[PDB]
Amino acid sequence: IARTFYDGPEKNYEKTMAILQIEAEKAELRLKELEVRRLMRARGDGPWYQYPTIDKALIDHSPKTTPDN
Amino acid sequence: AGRIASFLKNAWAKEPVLVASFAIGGLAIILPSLSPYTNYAIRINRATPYNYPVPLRDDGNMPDVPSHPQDPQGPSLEWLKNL
Ligand SMILES: CCCCCCCCCCCCCCCCC[C@@H](O)O[C@H](CO[C@H](O)CCCCCCCCCCCCCCC)COP(=O)(O)OCC[N+](C)(C)C
Ligand SMILES: CCCCCCCC/C=C/CCCCCCCC(=O)OC[C@H](COP(=O)(O)OCCN)OC(=O)CCCCCCC/C=C/CCCCCCCC
Repeated sequence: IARTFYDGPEKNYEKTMAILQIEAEKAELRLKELEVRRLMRARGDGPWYQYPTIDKALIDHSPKTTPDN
Repeated sequence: AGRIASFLKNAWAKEPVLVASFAIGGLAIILPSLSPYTNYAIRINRATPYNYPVPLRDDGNMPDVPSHPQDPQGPSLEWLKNL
């Protein structure tokens, strides 16, 4: 029965090791992403949560019929 | 080409006001694209000096800018006097 239907314990052991490594890395990445989201939304100094401002290319830099703009 | 002539005659005989209105509107639409004086109107509009012309600082490399209003350089309005 063992020879026909089942493998040795090492296969399940090392597959468990691989699964545990993947899951632990995913958990750490989730916590890191939450912290990064919090910091980026608080400071606004990252790529995320960038809200539009007025384009400076819309300004007319011409004499304006009055010396003081 | 023959039925539309009869249509035009019937319109002229029954609703002359609408015939005149459509003819005038079509002329007003199509004529301005065929006139050479439209660009003259644009130039006349551009030649009206509403604001003060602010002088440019001389960096010594603008031979196309006059140093005085009566200098030969700069734009000319001599085309406007002959119009
Ligand atoms: C001989 C008498 C004394 C001993 C009697 C022992 C009784 C045992 C027989 C009863 C069957 C046990 C249940 C079967 C469960 C096994 C299913 C599965 O886990 O096994 C697969 C094996 O597949 C087998 O083909 C299972 C086939 C069993 C299906 C039972 C069908 C019986 C139906 C009855 C039909 C009779 C006639 C019908 C007339 C209409 C594994 O696939 P594999 O990916 O390789 O695994 C790798 C492991 N290696 C490396 C060791 C190979
Ligand atoms: C040398 C050839 C001249 C070429 C001139 C251009 C084409 C001239 C013909 C174009 C259409 C002429 C008028 C329409 C055909 C005859 C009128 C007609 O259709 O029936 C009349 C009938 C009115 O009579 P009733 O009120 O119903 O009488 C009730 C009591 N018995 O007309 C109608 O039903 C609808 C009239 C719609 C009028 C259009 C509204 C105003 C538009 C004109 C304004 C300026 C237009 C300029 C823009 C267009 C430029 C191409």
